[PDB]
Amino acid sequence: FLNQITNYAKEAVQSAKYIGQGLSVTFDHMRRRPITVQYPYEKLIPS
Amino acid sequence: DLVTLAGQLNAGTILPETILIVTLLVVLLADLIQGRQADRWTPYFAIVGLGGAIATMIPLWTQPATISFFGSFISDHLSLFFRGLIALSALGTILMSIRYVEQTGSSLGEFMTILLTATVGGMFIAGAQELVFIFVALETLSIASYLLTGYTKRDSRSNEAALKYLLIGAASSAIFLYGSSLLYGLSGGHTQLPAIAQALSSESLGLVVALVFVIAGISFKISAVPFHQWTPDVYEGAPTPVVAFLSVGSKAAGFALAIRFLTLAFPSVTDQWQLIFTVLAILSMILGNVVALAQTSMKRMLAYSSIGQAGFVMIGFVVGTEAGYASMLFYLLVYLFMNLGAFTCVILFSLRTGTDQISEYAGLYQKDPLLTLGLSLCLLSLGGIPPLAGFFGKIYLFWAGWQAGAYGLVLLGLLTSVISIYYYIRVVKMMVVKEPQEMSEAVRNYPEVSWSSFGLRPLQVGLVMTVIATSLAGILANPLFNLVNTAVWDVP
Amino acid sequence: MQLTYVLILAALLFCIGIYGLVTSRNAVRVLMSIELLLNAVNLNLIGFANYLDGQQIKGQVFAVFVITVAAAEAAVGLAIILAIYRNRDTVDMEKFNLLKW
Amino acid sequence: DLATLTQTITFFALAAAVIIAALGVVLLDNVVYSAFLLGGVFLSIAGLYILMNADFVSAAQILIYVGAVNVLILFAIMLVNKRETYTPVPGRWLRQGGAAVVSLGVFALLTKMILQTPWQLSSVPPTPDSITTIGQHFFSDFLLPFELASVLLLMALIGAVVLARRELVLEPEPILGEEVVPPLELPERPR
Amino acid sequence: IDLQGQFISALQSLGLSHDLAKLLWLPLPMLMMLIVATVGVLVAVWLERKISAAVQQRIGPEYIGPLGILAPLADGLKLIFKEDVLPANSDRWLFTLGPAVVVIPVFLSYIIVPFGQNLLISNLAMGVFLWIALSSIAPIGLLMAGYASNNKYSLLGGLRAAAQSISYEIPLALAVLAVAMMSNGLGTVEIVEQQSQYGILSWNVWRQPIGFLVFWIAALAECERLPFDLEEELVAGYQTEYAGMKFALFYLGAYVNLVLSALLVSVLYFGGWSFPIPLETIANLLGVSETNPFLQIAFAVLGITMTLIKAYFFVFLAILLRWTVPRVRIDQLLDLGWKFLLPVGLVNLLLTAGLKLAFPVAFGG
Amino acid sequence: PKIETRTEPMVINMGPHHPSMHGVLRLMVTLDGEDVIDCEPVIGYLHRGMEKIAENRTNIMFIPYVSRWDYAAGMFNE
Amino acid sequence: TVFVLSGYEYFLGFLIICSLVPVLALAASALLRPKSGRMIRLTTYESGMEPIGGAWIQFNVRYYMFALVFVIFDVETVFLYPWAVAFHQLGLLAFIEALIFIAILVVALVYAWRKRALEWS
Ligand SMILES: CCCCCCCCCCCCCCCCCC(=O)OC[C@H](CO[C@@H]1O[C@H](CO[C@H]2O[C@H](CO)[C@H](O)[C@H](O)[C@H]2O)[C@H](O)[C@H](O)[C@H]1O)OC(=O)CCCCCCCCCCCCCCCCC
Ligand SMILES: CCCCCCCCCCCCCCCCCC(=O)OC[C@H](CO[C@@H]1O[C@H](CO[C@H]2O[C@H](CO)[C@H](O)[C@H](O)[C@H]2O)[C@H](O)[C@H](O)[C@H]1O)OC(=O)CCCCCCCCCCCCCCCCC
Ligand SMILES: CCCCCCCCCCCCCCCC(=O)OC[C@H](COP(=O)(O)OC[C@@H](O)CO)OC(=O)CCCCCCCCCCCCCCC
Ligand SMILES: CCCCCCCCCCCCCCCC(=O)OC[C@H](COP(=O)(O)OC[C@@H](O)CO)OC(=O)CCCCCCCCCCCCCCC
Ligand SMILES: CCCCCCCCCCCCCCCC(=O)OC[C@H](COP(=O)(O)OC[C@@H](O)CO)OC(=O)CCCCCCCCCCCCCCC
Ligand SMILES: CCCCCCCCCCCCCCCC(=O)OC[C@H](COP(=O)(O)OC[C@@H](O)CO)OC(=O)CCCCCCCCCCCCCCC
Ligand SMILES: CCCCCCCCCCCCCCCC(=O)OC[C@H](COP(=O)(O)OC[C@@H](O)CO)OC(=O)CCCCCCCCCCCCCCC
Ligand SMILES: CC1=C(/C=C/C(C)=C/C=C/C(C)=C/C=C/C=C(C)/C=C/C=C(C)/C=C/C2=C(C)CCCC2(C)C)C(C)(C)CCC1
Ligand SMILES: CC1=C(C/C=C(\C)CCC[C@H](C)CCC[C@H](C)CCCC(C)C)C(=O)c2ccccc2C1=O
Repeated sequence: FLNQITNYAKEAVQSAKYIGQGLSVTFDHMRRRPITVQYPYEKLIPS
Repeated sequence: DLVTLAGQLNAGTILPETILIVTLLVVLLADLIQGRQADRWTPYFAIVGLGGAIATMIPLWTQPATISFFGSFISDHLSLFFRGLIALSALGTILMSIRYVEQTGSSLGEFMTILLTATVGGMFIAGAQELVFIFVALETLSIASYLLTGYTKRDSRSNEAALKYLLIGAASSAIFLYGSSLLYGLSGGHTQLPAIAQALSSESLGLVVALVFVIAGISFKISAVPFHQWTPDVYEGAPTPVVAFLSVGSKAAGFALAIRFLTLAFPSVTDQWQLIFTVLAILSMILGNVVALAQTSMKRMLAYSSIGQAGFVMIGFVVGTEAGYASMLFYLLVYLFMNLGAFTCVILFSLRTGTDQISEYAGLYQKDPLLTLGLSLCLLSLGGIPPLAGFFGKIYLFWAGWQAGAYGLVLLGLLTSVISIYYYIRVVKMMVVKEPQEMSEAVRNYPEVSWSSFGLRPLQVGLVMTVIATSLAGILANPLFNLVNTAVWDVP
Repeated sequence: MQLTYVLILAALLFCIGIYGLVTSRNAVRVLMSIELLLNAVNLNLIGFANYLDGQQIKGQVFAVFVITVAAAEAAVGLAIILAIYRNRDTVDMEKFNLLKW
Repeated sequence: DLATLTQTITFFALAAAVIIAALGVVLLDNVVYSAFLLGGVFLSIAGLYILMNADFVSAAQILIYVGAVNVLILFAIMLVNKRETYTPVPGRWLRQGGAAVVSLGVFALLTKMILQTPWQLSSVPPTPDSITTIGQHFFSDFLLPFELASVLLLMALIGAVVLARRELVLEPEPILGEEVVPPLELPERPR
Repeated sequence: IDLQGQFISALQSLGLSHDLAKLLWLPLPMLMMLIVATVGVLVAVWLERKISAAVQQRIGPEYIGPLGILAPLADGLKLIFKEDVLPANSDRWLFTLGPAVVVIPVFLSYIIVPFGQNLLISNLAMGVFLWIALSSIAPIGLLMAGYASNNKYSLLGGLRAAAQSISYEIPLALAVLAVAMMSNGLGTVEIVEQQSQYGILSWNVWRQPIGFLVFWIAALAECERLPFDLEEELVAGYQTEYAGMKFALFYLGAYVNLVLSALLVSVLYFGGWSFPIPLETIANLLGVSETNPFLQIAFAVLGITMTLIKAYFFVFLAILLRWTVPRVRIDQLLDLGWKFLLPVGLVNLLLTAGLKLAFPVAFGG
Repeated sequence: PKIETRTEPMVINMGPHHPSMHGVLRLMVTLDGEDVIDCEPVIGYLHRGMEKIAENRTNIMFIPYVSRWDYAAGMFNE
Repeated sequence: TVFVLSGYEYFLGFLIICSLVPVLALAASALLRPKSGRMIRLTTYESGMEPIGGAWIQFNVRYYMFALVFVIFDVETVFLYPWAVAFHQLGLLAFIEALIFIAILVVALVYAWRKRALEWS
């Protein structure tokens, strides 16, 4: 019965580490500049 | 812990109630862990716990009368006698319910939890000095009797009676709570009844209004004549061990609450409610023993017989002598065993056959002699046969009534008993008198004269013990009168 | 602001709860008037602890206990009511005429 | 002079709101309207408790009788909703008149009891706090009801869980007697 | 200094009756707190939009003003101009006053949050009661609007949202109880004073670390950040029936509840109007600080700034964790709530009582 | 409003809007609580009759139609 | 008696101010309507079609059971408030009795958690 409790605790700390990794990649995504264009200020070049 | 705070708390007169609470917790944990397969040691463990709670009152009997929890609980011989009466009711209810609940279809531990909760509430209300404590214990017993009614799981009679009982009980509880708030507002602000009764010698009309508004909710629990409108509908649809507990335990709880509250609250206006109690007893005995002659259902006959026999106890409460309450204490002790046997025989006849109509009772002398023997020996004690203890109670009751000066009450009680013996002898007339080729159907094919299936032996030996007790209490009652009279002189 | 007007209001609320307990045209309004009947005595106890009582207050304790008691009674009453809709088809109180004499 | 004037004005307005909402509960022919007017009764009586002295008792009043009791009442109302025609009974006017004269006699008796019995008013100022003394009284004077309320709520929760179960399983009992008993029923069979 | 005492003295020097002069003083801060609350709501809408744009690598609303800051103001000014539509049912006043019953107590609970020793409205005894018992009313208005909605799916979504909202009231009260036991009081002034006695070493975040997480999870479940109850069993839970006015009222009410929760979490656990260095040492180092207001005004501005950066940090953390953690079902949310926040909250209250009864030196005594 | 809660199975009619990424499909879901018993799909809100287009059409005039058959890739039909 | 406390005029004034504004905003929205109300064809919200199914909800028990356990634990929390308020000079017997109270309600929570008292399957 205790092994299920340890497995639940391992799943909880793994979910907490996944939440922390999601927060880390979300904080990483704020460093890059936006890659969008403005209209009608930055029009695309027709091929 | 500290010795001074434990000495000032005085938690030594509470031990059987804590033993019953621990027993309730162990029963609930065993029902939660194991489940339905552990229904063979749990009621025996509850019987062992009830015996251990009723056996530890012997060191509590030879103790000085002290107050506990800063003037909240009072421990006397009367409260111990009422607690032993409630425990002897609950143990017989368990012994009659062990087979009945598992024949119904529900789990036994969920019923035994509420039964032990009602037993703890009755043991707490057997004292109940404090006003908020009175209200909490009374509503605990009320919620217990609410939840024990709807146990049949969508059978229409119990859920149709439980709503009417909930309506009448909520109305009576609101009336009693308004009267309790009025009685709190009439005094200076005190809640203890010796502190309330000291400053209530002014003879105001609000005192009479609060007395009527409290005695309405009290007489709902005693179920006298003006609030008997719930019981002929309740007692038929409710299950039989539930109503077997409610016919004796709640009645003794209401009697103890009435005695203790009126004694500790009104030693000044006794003649105002003495005439009211004479009117209530005169109407109640007449209405019960006149209505119960025409009913054709056996359970409704016992229901109206309960109302007809509850009025005899009021004759001992009308009088002001010290021998009046001793008659009530002896009559309740006899009526416990009488109602226990009369409910056990009806439970056996309804579990072995099914329905329990009166005209179906023919043909019991040849199938099972022990069941009709116990039913006859219990109904003859309920009628007043002089070899049995009910006559020994009624003689002391009429002697106290003729000694104190109540001639018409004793005359009306004798007249209503002479009227009531005609329908008290009717079940015996259906049982032991009817010849062959006269009985109705479903009697001629009785398959189970022997009992060997799932604990029918405690149900048999409980009826045997009840028959032996009601046969030996009639001719041998010498220590019983002393044990009753040693617990009545403390009441002023 | 006097105690007499509060007592008159509590008595009028008690009579309104009595009438809504009697007629009610339903079975849930019976319980809703039962809450009014207990709120009248709650007003009575609060006014008594406000006017008559001094330092050691206890009517407020009794009112809190009455509120908890009425919440438990409301839970028990709704548990009683919710089985009637499972068993019976109707909800009217006047149709329950099975348990006769 | 001004503060007592506005206090009496708010007291009379709250009392009039109590009267009109208690009439609208029992006179309107709809259940949700009576439930919402009962919630208005709870809010008005909470303001009336705020007005005189009560703060913690009024906060428990708001919390319980708004967030839990009224929500459970609205849940039981929205769960039990079916259109049915109320049939005309042969006698209801004499019953309504009897209930009206009983309520009027009870009101007159209570009014005579209030106007007859005097009261002893105190001239002491109340305490600025109202949670410390009651928190001291739960373990000195009122000790055993503090645990009996817990045992009562335990019994009520157990009984409501028993009465509220679905019972999807179906298992027959072994036969004991002649007539077979249905599962979760009563052995007492009607005629 | 005392602006109220100076105003009372000026009105007494003008000549009045000391009652009607003191009567009308309260509505000016009573409307000032409301208008700065709407200012904070217009801040938080633009902040949530631009931060949700910056997370997903794009730009928020532009071409409306300098950087689009007038877009919440333009939305609130446009949504009150739309045509109020009504469905084919009865009880139009009930359908109107349902969102009013929702919007009244959450707006009413602004008398609890402080901003300093004097910059607050009411601190009588029990402001946590006036928050909890007033925030527990909105399920009644939600069920009323669901009954007046006259739909099969919107009523079921309102029932599911009400059952989700009423379940997170009990750990929300137990986490308040775990701090009120240590602070031996129910008012926020004593709670913030026991934290502002010392600096970092008297914060309640280091004393009760499990209760802060339980309170934060309960607040995120109550203000409907992680539970998406606005794909809700056909399209939405309690939507697709109102007009622009009632939807604007619900949107501003949700943002008021978010702002009030983000203030109250920091006030009860971290503590606005606080500094890592105690103010007594700075007052002894600078000069004499007992009557001179030139440093006291700057200290009040610094306390308001600390409360505002704490509220902005909690708002940014909540709207960053909205799109960080994935969406979970409402059944799994109720299961994790009733199986996590209640037992660890009860044993946290038990260990709090044990640590208070064991060593009453560093706790409230 | 007339919402009479009875003990009959509830028929959930999912409309053909589907405003997340899906097209037109009328789903009628019959259930009795927190499960799914029956499901009925109804189509017919995007049928354009392509087989009648190719009755009188050559290979050079059928290329945009056969590319507008499926709007995911299109070049497999081409 | 006299009404002396910490103050309640702020609560009543803020209630009056916060209750005057929503009906004022609704009156402003009714005044600045484009034309009027009273839509000629009143229709309820269905996604794409006409109502073909039925206006009935399946009888459930999950909401009532959740509100039942909510009121049972709310009246526990109400009783748990003043023990935590008055825990400054009271002692240890009150802590023992509150531990007994908490253990009894934890046994109640275990009884509600073991059987099917709350299950949204
Ligand atoms: C991401 C989320 C973002 C959030 C949004 C962020 C952007 C917005 C941030 C803005 C800042 C937020 C609001 C600041 C905090 C709230 C402060 C407030 O409400 O605070 C309320 C304040 C009142 O607070 C304090 O109130 C005190 C009175 O307190 C008393 O009353 C209080 C109750 O009000 C408490 O009970 C307190 O205990 C009790 O002592 C005094 O008045 C103090 O001076 C005052 O600071 O209201 C006032 O400021 C008074 C109201 C204006 C009145 C004008 C003054 C009157 C004119 C005087 C002119 C005198 C002219 C004569 C001059 C003489 C010439 C010789
Ligand atoms: C075209 C439209 C034109 C519009 C015209 C409108 C003009 C008028 C509005 C302008 C407002 C902005 C101007 C800023 C004024 C700030 C004054 C201030 O804070 O005044 C301070 C006083 C201090 O109050 C007194 O402070 C005393 C000292 O206590 C202080 O110090 C103590 C030290 O232990 C404690 O910490 C205590 O909590 C703390 O308050 C006591 O508290 C007294 O009770 C109290 O009277 O507050 C007061 O009276 C209350 C003052 C309320 C001001 C709240 C506004 C928010 C502040 C602006 C935001 C900060 C921005 C600063 C920008 C700078 C950037 C570098
Ligand atoms: C400086 C302050 C920083 C405070 C940040 C904390 C706020 C985060 C709260 C999370 C909100 C979302 C909850 C969703 C959670 C979610 O959806 O998954 C919860 C997840 C559920 O998993 P399952 O569904 O497998 O579990 C139920 C099943 O097992 C059924 O048997 O596991 C949990 O129950 C464990 C919870 C741990 C949660 C940990 C949260 C804290 C993580 C961050 C710790 C930070 C430490 C910082 C140190 C500097
Ligand atoms: C979750 C399970 C809950 C089960 C109940 C818990 C039982 C635990 C404690 C036993 C209570 C009895 C102690 C007497 C047993 C006994 O006699 O002990 C001895 C002593 C009482 O001694 P006296 O002072 O009466 O001395 C007798 C001697 O003088 C004679 O030699 O009790 C204590 O020390 C009191 C402190 C116990 C701690 C406080 C307990 C009282 C509060 C408990 C709650 C009471 C209400 C319960 C009913 C609702
Ligand atoms: C004033 C009068 C008071 C009288 C009260 C009576 C007191 C004596 C009653 C004893 C008869 C009961 C046992 C007979 C029953 C008996 O003899 O039949 C045996 C009984 C029935 O077993 P079965 O035969 O069904 O066994 C299963 C079969 O299928 C296999 O053969 O099984 C038991 O062992 C039950 C457990 C009894 C457990 C006894 C309690 C354990 C000790 C508990 C310590 C409690 C401390 C206090 C509580 C904290
Ligand atoms: C301990 C303190 C409390 C004691 C209070 C006494 C309570 C009453 C006695 C009950 C104890 C249990 C008996 C269970 C009986 C038991 O379990 O079965 C014992 C046995 C029945 O079972 P067997 O052992 O025959 O069954 C073996 C099976 O395997 C066959 O199927 O004897 C019987 O025939 C009993 C007949 C009822 C006899 C009842 C007599 C009661 C004593 C009456 C004394 C009368 C004195 C009269 C003077 C005029
Ligand atoms: C933008 C403009 C908007 C309009 C302005 C708003 C005006 C509002 C206030 C008027 C200002 C003048 C009066 C205040 C100034 C004033 O005179 O008050 C002062 C007065 C007494 O205060 P103190 O006792 O501090 O004052 C006397 C002391 O100085 C010494 O004794 O306070 C009260 O009477 C409190 C009343 C609360 C009454 C209990 C609350 C009732 C709440 C009921 C909740 C009901 C819910 C119902 C639900 C259906
Ligand atoms: C003196 C003064 C001043 C100044 C100010 C300042 C200096 C401020 C600053 C400060 C700041 C600037 C603040 C802010 C902050 C915020 C933030 C920054 C947040 C965010 C973050 C997050 C939420 C995250 C999360 C996490 C976790 C929790 C885990 C791990 C990972 C991470 C980290 C991601 C002024 C001019 C105004 C004026 C008045 C006076
Ligand atoms: C459980 C069981 C037992 C065990 C039950 C025995 C121990 C008898 C239990 C009787 C109890 C102990 C009687 C209790 C006596 C009370 C003290 C009486 C007081 C109440 C009176 C007022 C009625 C059997 O002996 C048995 C025998 C044959 C077939 C099946 C079974 C069987 O299933």
